[PDB]
Amino acid sequence: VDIDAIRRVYTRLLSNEKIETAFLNALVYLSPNVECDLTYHNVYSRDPNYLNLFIIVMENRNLHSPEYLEMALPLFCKAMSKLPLAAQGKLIRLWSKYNADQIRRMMETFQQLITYKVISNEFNSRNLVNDDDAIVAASKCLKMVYYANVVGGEVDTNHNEEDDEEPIPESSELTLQELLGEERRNKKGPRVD
Amino acid sequence: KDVTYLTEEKVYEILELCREREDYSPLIRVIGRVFSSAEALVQSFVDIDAIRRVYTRLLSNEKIETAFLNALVYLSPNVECDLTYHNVYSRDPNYLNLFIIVMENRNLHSPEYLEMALPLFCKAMSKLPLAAQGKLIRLWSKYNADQIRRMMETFQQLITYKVISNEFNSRNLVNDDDAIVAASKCLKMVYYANVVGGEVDTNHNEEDDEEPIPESSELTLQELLGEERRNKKGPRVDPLETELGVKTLDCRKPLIPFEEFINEPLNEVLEMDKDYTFFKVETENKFSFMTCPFILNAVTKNLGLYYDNRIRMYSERRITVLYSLVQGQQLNPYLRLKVRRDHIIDDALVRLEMIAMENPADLKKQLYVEFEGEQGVDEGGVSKEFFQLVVEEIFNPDIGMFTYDESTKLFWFNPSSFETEGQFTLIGIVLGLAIYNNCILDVHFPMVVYRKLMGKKGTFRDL
Amino acid sequence: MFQDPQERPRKLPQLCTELQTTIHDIILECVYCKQQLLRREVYDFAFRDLCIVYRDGNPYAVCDKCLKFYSKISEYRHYSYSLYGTTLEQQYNKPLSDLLIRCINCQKPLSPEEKQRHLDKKQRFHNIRGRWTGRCMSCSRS
Amino acid sequence: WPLSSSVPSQKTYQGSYGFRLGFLHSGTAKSVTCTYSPALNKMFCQLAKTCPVQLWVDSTPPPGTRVRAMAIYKQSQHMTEVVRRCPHHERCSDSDGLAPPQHLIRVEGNLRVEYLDDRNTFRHSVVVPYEPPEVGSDCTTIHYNYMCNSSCMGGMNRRPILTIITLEDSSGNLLGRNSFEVRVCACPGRDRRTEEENLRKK
Ligand SMILES: [Zn+2]
Ligand SMILES: [Zn+2]
Ligand SMILES: [Zn+2]
Repeated sequence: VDIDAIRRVYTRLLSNEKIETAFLNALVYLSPNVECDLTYHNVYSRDPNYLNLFIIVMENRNLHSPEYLEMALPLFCKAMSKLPLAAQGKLIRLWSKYNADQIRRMMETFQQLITYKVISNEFNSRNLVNDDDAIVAASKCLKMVYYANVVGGEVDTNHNEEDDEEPIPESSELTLQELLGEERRNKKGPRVD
Repeated sequence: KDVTYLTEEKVYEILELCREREDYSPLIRVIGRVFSSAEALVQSFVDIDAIRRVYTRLLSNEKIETAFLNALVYLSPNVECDLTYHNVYSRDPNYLNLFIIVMENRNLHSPEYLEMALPLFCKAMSKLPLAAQGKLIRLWSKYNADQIRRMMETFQQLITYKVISNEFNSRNLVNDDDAIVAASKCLKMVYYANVVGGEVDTNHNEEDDEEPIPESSELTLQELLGEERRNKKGPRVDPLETELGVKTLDCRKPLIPFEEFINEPLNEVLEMDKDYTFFKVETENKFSFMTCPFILNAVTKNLGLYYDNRIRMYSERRITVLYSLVQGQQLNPYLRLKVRRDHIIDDALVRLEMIAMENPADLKKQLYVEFEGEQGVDEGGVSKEFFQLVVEEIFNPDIGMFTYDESTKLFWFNPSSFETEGQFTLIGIVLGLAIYNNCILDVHFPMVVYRKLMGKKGTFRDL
Repeated sequence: MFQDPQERPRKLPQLCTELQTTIHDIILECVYCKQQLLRREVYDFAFRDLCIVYRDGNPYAVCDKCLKFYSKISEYRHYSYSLYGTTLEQQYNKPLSDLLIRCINCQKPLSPEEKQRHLDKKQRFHNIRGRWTGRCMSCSRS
Repeated sequence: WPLSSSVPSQKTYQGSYGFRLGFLHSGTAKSVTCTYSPALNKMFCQLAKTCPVQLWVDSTPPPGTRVRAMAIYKQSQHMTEVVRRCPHHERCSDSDGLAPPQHLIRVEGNLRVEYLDDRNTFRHSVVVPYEPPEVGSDCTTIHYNYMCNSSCMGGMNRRPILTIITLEDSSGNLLGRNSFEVRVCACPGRDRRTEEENLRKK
């Protein structure tokens, strides 16, 4: 949780090239294990501090340099994209307090990755982008940033809602709805994220 | 030209094209997109020779080597999940093909692999279910000695590398390192391949395990339970020995000497008191190297055995005290022998036999010797002297029990001895007591004797 | 008489009917102290699934104090190694429900509920002289 | 039904092979289908639910040895009566196997089973070949099923029954014998606890 300490530490350590390769080589080792913790051991449900790990890593400014894009960042995305919804909500709420340039940096960090993988791999009607774990994982991360951008903007919820007016269905569907217990349940909303 | 699984011919399609287009990136794209996938690999083939040809062709290009490495680092962590959570082998017994394919790579022992790729692969492999390990070990046992040596070396270098690279101390135990534990379990897999690949004589050399009947108290408790005829249960047997059906003691001659499996750096760092604890009490988060005895040198093993002996001696002392508290009877916590210098063999026999007959558990107490007429505290020196005297007296040709060979300077049992079976029992007990008390004896027996003690008959080759 | 070594009843209920008597009627000696058992102990001997010991055709049981005492001594003497129930199932290729395990303090066979408790509390089972033991509810609470 | 019968000897006899029985130690929860009481030497089980029995021997019996199960009423005034399946269950379609509708005991998983009627005493019995223990096992497990409830009118009618297990040679000569009481009931764990508590109270 000690954001500023992390920032100072990175600002001091990343000044040495030899140490940069060590961070990279540690991250490549870390992420695949974290994926197991989240997928099989539900570690976050035992310790809600587990999220600290991701916060610590994301404050690294060099994640968007190509050395990270080729392997380290993809693996980290695979791990992160498995976080349980409540954890994502905790993280997104934090990111929504960051400066626009920082949102831009995070957005760019994943945008470069999605771009890099789309450009580097040959996709066709038999090899779909939908089948690539790296791009899917990256997209789910980027979604996480996207909602941070949403929540970090100006939001007006209390003075602008209008009622959803739905046209009554044809008599046939009405009778089937009446034959079921749904006479007053005509309003259910579209598929919500 | 994307494809889901790979073969030698499919590879050749690209060897030619990459040379013709003066490029390697397409083949690298291919190999990465292949070898990062466990399923692709499992489905790709058993075709050992094809794999060997493929490696012999591909590893000739440096750019492609880094791609193999980078694919393996991606592959293994997923395979660990398959084995740990999805039991994939129980759905598809061909899953083992993956490991066979990877192990035929000759470059796994170069440092680039040792730092990350091989450790991860060991973590995955060491999780295989016993039946799969048995399948793999049986295959390896057909390999050439140099290949066993290579595989042994591949893991030996890793164990050495990790022991040297990491700082181990009484708070950071080697037992807590997944990389070394995983590597050791792999190496165990090789070790049994070496055993099964050697000369094994099982049908003409087994002797019955003769057990001394316990004291009346334990007998009554065994009678109160349904165990009147179940006195023979064997020591802690290794699961792999059960799965393979061959014991370490059955192999007369291995492909590679068992001593080469000893990892001296590891032995210099390993804390045996804690290992013995983990051997006795299973803990989910800690391993015990005593379960992998081939890797420990004789010093380290002896220290483990010494902890066993001392913990038992101490248990017998507790039992002595408990008996005294509940029934008032006063028993000696030591195996106190009192003997006369002019009758060492007789006094020792009568005393050890009365002890063995009245209470066979007493022989497991700490030895303490007193020469009748002499005065001193037996800090081991009196015991050592007692052993010297006994050994000298027993081997004297005038007693006729043993014949001495001038050529080898070794002693052997006299077939014509009229002496009672008592003296032979005594010398047997003395040897036991010497191991139990960590005292070296100047006895000179040929290897057959120690084989017969372990329950194996002497064969022609032991002459 | 039970002077036939092979053909004398082994379990107390059988001995009741063999002597045309009931558990409420029979009086027996403890094999170590030859003291008479309290009826409470006789019942427990039946509940603990123990065998009658015979000397010269005479039946003997075991009282509570003696059983606990000799069991505790046997623990101190022939302890071998301790495994988790899960590990034990794999070594014996059978589910713990089916495996024969007795109380280390009082020999009573362990119920599947008690076996489950061992798994729940991550407690190990002890091998003594080659037979497996655990702690029953009446011995893990004391 | 046969209205009279001789009384088979029920005395335990281990013989030259140490023949003894064993039972999987089961709990007393409401969900237990089968459960054994050493204090009562008694098996409590649900109708047509598997009751596992372990066979123990000191030495392997000769080839062709067999294991026979025969039922008698425990109360001496009824020991001359043949234990038969109660008429409502004798009339039930569930007797689709190879055992007579009047046979109370059936064996599960072994097709070498012989459902035999005693020519001289008319008693119903089930026989299987003796099979040595599996590799790694000390004892052989047989699976028995009781096809009628002990409370049944016109059948057991709450009278306790004793199951006698006999180890026999290929000709039927007695190599070993042992026995135990049975109660077929809808709630074994409950009934077991009840009878055990009644015993302890006495
Ligand atoms: Zn007593
Ligand atoms: Zn207990
Ligand atoms: Zn009925």
